[PDB]
Amino acid sequence: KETKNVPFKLKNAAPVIFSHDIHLKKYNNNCRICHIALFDLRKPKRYTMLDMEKGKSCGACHTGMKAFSVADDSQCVRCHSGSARPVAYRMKGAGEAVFSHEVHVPMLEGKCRTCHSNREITGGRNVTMAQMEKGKSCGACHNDKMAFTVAGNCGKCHKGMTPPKTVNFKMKGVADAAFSHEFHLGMYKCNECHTKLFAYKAGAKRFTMADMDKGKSCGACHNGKDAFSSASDCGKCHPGLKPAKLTYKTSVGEAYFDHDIHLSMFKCADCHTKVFKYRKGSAPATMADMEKGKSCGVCHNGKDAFSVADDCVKCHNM
Ligand code: HEC
Ligand code: HEC
Ligand code: HEC
Ligand code: HEC
Ligand code: HEC
Ligand code: HEC
Ligand code: HEC
Ligand code: HEC
Ligand code: HEC
Ligand code: HEC
Ligand code: HEC
Ligand code: HEC
Repeated sequence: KETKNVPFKLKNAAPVIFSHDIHLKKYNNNCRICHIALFDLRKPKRYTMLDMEKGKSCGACHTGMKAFSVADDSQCVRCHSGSARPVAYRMKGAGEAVFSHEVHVPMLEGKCRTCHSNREITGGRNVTMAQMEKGKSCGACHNDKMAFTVAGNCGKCHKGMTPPKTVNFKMKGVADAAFSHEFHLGMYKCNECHTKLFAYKAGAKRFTMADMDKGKSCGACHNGKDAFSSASDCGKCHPGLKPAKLTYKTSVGEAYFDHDIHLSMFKCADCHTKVFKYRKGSAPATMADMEKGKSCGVCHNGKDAFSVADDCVKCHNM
C-alpha cells in the first residue's frame, strides 16, 4: 500500500514524529483502528497531553497496559525525542522573553510533570506580570521563596531590558540631559512609565520641552503638579546649563546680551518660546526686523525698553 511517518508541529519545542513503520509491524496493516475514530484525518484536531490521558489520541493506547503511558513523568522523551528549542516570547512592547528546559530540568530531577501538570504553570495563555506576580506561571516558583521574586531581574528573562543606572540625552545647542533611573525607581514601577511614557528598545520620537507641557515624556509628570515644573529650574535635568551673557557675531562687530540684567525684570516665559529659542542654532534676526518688532525689538522700541534705532553702542562694541 505504501505509507510513512507524519510529524506533529508544536509551537514551542521540537516536533513529535509519529511512526507508521512501527505501529504497522505490530497491528499488521490493519488501518481502520487509528483512523476511524482515534484520528479523524478528514478534519483532525489538536489534543493536549491530558486529552490523551483522558483516552483521546495516543492516550487511547499509551496507557501502560497495551503500550507505555503518556503520564510516566520519566518516559516522555520516548516521543518528545526533541532537540531543544528555547521558548520564544514575542510581546508587542517588551524584550522578547525566553525560557528553556536545558537549564531548568536539572533543578528538580527530570520532573517534567511538576510543571506540565501544575495547571497554574502551563495553564493560561498570554500570561501577564500581574497574573505572574500572584504565583501564576513562572512566578509560580520565582516568587520571593523558591526563587527570586518576579518584581526584578527583568533582563534575566526578557531580551535586554535590565535598566540603566543613569541615562544621557545628547543635545545640540543646549548641552546635556541627565535623568536618573535608580532614583526614579524607588519611587515608581516600570509600567508607570514604560511604554506609554517611554520605550524599551532605543529609538522612538525624541520629544521636545514644548511637547512635555502637552503631557508626554518628562512633562507627563514634571509639570508643576505631580512632579516639579518642566518649565523652569532648568539646572536640574540639564547639568551646568545656565542663562548667561552671550556674544553675537554681527556684520558691524559684536553684540552683547546679558541675561542677568533682564532676569530682574523678566521670567523665561516673557521671552523664550514666543520670542527667543534656546538652541544656539537659531535664525539671525536683522536690525531691520528688530525695528519691525521682532527679536530684541519686541520690547526694544522706545516705548517699553528703548529703540534699536538710537543707542547702538549699548548693545554693540564698535
Ligand atoms: C494503514 C496502513 C494506514 C493508513 C492507510 C493510514 N495510516 Fe495513519 N496516521 C496516524 C497518525 C499519528 C497520523 C497523524 C494524523 C494527524 O496528526 O492528524 C497518521 C496520518 C496518516 C495519513 C497521512 C499520511 C501521510 O503520509 O501524510 C493518512 C492518510 C493515514 N495515516 C493513513 C496513526 C496511524 C496508526 C495508529 C497506530 C495506524 C495503525 C495507521 N496510522 C495506519 C495507517
Ligand atoms: C500518538 C499518535 C502516538 C505517538 C506519539 C506514539 N504512538 Fe504508539 N505504539 C503502539 C504500540 C502497540 C507500540 C509497540 C509496543 C511497545 O513498544 O509498547 C507503540 C510504540 C510506540 C513508540 C515506541 C517505539 C519503539 O519501539 O521504540 C512510540 C514512541 C510511540 N508508540 C508513539 C500503539 C499505539 C496506538 C494504539 C492503537 C496508538 C493510538 C499509538 N500508539 C499512538 C502513538
Ligand atoms: C521534562 C524534561 C519536560 C518535557 C518532556 C517538556 N517540558 Fe516543558 N515547558 C515549560 C513551559 C513554560 C512551556 C511553555 C508553554 C507551552 O508550551 O504550552 C513548556 C513547553 C513544553 C513543550 C511544548 C509546548 C507546546 O505548546 O508545544 C514540551 C513538549 C515540553 N515543555 C516538554 C516548562 C517546563 C517546566 C517547569 C519548570 C519543566 C521543568 C518542563 N517544562 C519540563 C519538561
Ligand atoms: C528650562 C526651560 C529648560 C531648558 C533651558 C531646556 N530644558 Fe530640557 N530636556 C529634557 C529632556 C529629557 C530632553 C531630551 C528630550 C529627548 O531627547 O527627546 C531635553 C531637551 C531639551 C531641548 C530640546 C527639545 C526642545 O526643543 O524642547 C531644549 C531646547 C531644552 N531641553 C531646554 C528634560 C528637561 C527637564 C527634566 C524634567 C527639565 C526641567 C528641562 N528639560 C528644562 C529645560
Ligand atoms: C543702530 C541701527 C544700530 C547699529 C549701528 C547696529 N545695531 Fe545691532 N544688533 C543687535 C543684535 C542682537 C544683533 C544680532 C541679531 C542676530 O544675530 O540675529 C544685531 C545685529 C546688527 C547688524 C546686522 C543686521 C543688519 O545687517 O542690519 C547690524 C548691521 C547692526 N546690528 C548695526 C542688537 C542691537 C541693539 C542692542 C539692544 C541695538 C539698539 C542695535 N543693535 C542697534 C544697532
Ligand atoms: C508520545 C506518545 C508522547 C508521549 C510519550 C508524550 N507526549 Fe506530549 N505530545 C505528543 C503528541 C502527539 C502531542 C500533541 C498532538 C496534538 O494532537 O496536538 C503532544 C503534546 C504535548 C504537549 C502539548 C499539550 C499540553 O501541554 O497541553 C506538551 C506540553 C507535551 N506533549 C508534554 C509532554 C510531557 C511532559 C509528557 C509526559 C507527561 C508527554 N508529553 C509525553 C506525544 C507524546
Ligand atoms: C522571567 C524570569 C521573567 C521575569 C523575571 C519577568 N518577566 Fe515579564 N514576562 C516573562 C514571560 C515569559 C512573559 C510572557 C508571558 C506570556 O504571556 O506567556 C512575560 C511577559 C511580560 C510582559 C507582557 C505582558 C504585559 O504585561 O503586557 C511585560 C509587560 C513584561 N513581561 C514585563 C516585565 C517587567 C516590567 C519585568 C520586571 C520589572 C519582567 N517582565 C520580569 C518573563 C519574565
Ligand atoms: C519613569 C520615571 C520610569 C520608570 C519608573 C522606569 N523607567 Fe526605564 N526609562 C525611563 C526613561 C526616562 C528612560 C530614558 C529614555 C531613553 O530612550 O533612554 C528610560 C530608559 C530605560 C531603558 C533604556 C533604553 C535605552 O536607552 O535603550 C530601559 C531598557 C528601561 N528604562 C528599563 C526600566 C525597567 C526594567 C524599569 C523597572 C525597574 C524601569 N525602566 C522603570 C523612565 C522610567
Ligand atoms: C513621572 C512618572 C516622572 C517621570 C516620567 C520623570 N520624573 Fe523626574 N521626578 C518625578 C518626581 C515624583 C519627582 C518630584 C520632584 C522632586 O522634588 O523630586 C521627580 C524629580 C526629578 C528630579 C529632581 C531633583 C531635585 O529636585 O533635587 C530630576 C533630576 C528629575 N526628576 C529628572 C527627570 C527627567 C529628565 C525625566 C525624563 C527624561 C524625569 N524626571 C521623568 C517624576 C517623574
Ligand atoms: C529676554 C527678556 C530673555 C530673558 C529674560 C531670558 N532669556 Fe534666555 N535668551 C534670550 C535670548 C535673546 C537668547 C538667544 C537668542 C538666540 O536665538 O540666539 C537667550 C538664550 C538662552 C539660552 C541659550 C544660551 C545660553 O545662555 O547658554 C538659554 C540656556 C537661556 N536663554 C535660558 C533662559 C533662562 C533659564 C531664563 C530664565 C531664568 C531666560 N533664558 C531668560 C532672551 C531671554
Ligand atoms: C523686552 C522685555 C526686552 C527684551 C526682549 C530685551 N530687552 Fe534688553 N532690556 C529691556 C529693558 C526694559 C531694559 C532696561 C532699560 C530700559 O530703559 O528699558 C533692558 C536693558 C538692556 C541693556 C542694558 C541697559 C542698561 O544697562 O542700562 C542691554 C545690554 C540690552 N537690554 C540688550 C538686549 C538685547 C541685545 C536684546 C535682544 C537680543 C534684549 N536686550 C532683549 C527689555 C528687553
Ligand atoms: C518552577 C520550579 C519554575 C518555573 C515555573 C519557572 N522557573 Fe525559572 N527557575 C526556577 C528556579 C528555582 C530557578 C533557580 C533559582 C535559584 O537558583 O535559587 C530558576 C532559574 C531561572 C533562570 C536561571 C538562573 C540561574 O542560572 O540560577 C532562568 C533563565 C529562568 N528561571 C527563567 C524562567 C522563565 C522565563 C520562566 C517562565 C517561562 C521560568 N523560569 C519559570 C524555577 C522555575
